[PDB]
Amino acid sequence: KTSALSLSNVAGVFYILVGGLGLAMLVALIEFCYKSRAEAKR
Amino acid sequence: IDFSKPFMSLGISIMIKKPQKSKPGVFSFLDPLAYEIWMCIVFAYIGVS
Ligand SMILES: CCCCCCCCCCCCCCCC(=O)O
Ligand SMILES: CCCCCCCCCCCCCCCC(=O)O
Ligand SMILES: *C(=O)CCCCCCCCCCCCCCC
Repeated sequence: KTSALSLSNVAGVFYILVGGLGLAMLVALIEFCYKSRAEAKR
Repeated sequence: IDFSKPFMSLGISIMIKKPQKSKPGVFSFLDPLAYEIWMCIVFAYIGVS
């Protein structure tokens, strides 16, 4: 019959999304650690 | 006995139990996605923002 989508059938796109958000925060923090350390020298 | 001309047409038929089917309500445009996907979309929307 005509079945409705379940979270199992789409959870894959949910793991990439959360992975992207974690990666984006990591990228932002790394640029923060670089500028913060550089500012101390200057 | 001696019957009379058919005053009504019958015929064997197979009765069963009626497989009741849900009746789409007003909020039936949400049927394609299970409510657990809609719940997670809201959480994803909050998390992404
Ligand atoms: C842009 C960043 C993307 C990050 C994507 C992370 C996804 C991780 C999902 C792991 C699921 C478990 C392993 C399954 C592997 C497989 O089935 O081949
Ligand atoms: C999975 C959870 C991870 C939690 C990460 C906590 C740390 C986030 C960054 C805090 C500031 C780090 C940089 C401080 C200044 C510096 O040393 O350059
Ligand atoms: C400067 O270099 C700071 C480095 C900080 C590293 C830690 C940042 C982690 C950010 C990603 C967290 C993702 C969590 C996902 C759920 C567990």
